[PDB]
Amino acid sequence: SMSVKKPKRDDSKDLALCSMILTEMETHEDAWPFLLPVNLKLVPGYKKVIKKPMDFSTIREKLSSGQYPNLETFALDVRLVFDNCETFNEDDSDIGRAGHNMRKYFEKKWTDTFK
Repeated sequence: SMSVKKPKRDDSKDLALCSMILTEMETHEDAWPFLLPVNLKLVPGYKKVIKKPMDFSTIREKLSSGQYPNLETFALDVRLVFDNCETFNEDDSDIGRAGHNMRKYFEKKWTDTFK
């Protein structure tokens, strides 16, 4: 509360460490469904159904331009990529499986880096 603060966690490396995680996600072999925004002209149903589209290139641009206030807003966009994927894709599809694999990969890096 006012004039009463928990000890200051060092957040000065967060930006660099989120960039590294994002590099590792970008270079994973199962990243291909997620690298670029879904083409809303060419994929019937996507625009109406997926209310907040997100992809790795969009996260990379947000990251690079100071649009994440803190590391949690960064994790929320990564998870949005996978949540969208589960919303639109059957679990038993190449893209559905890609999404589950990438989410697992992400969540391990996230825990090992920050928890």
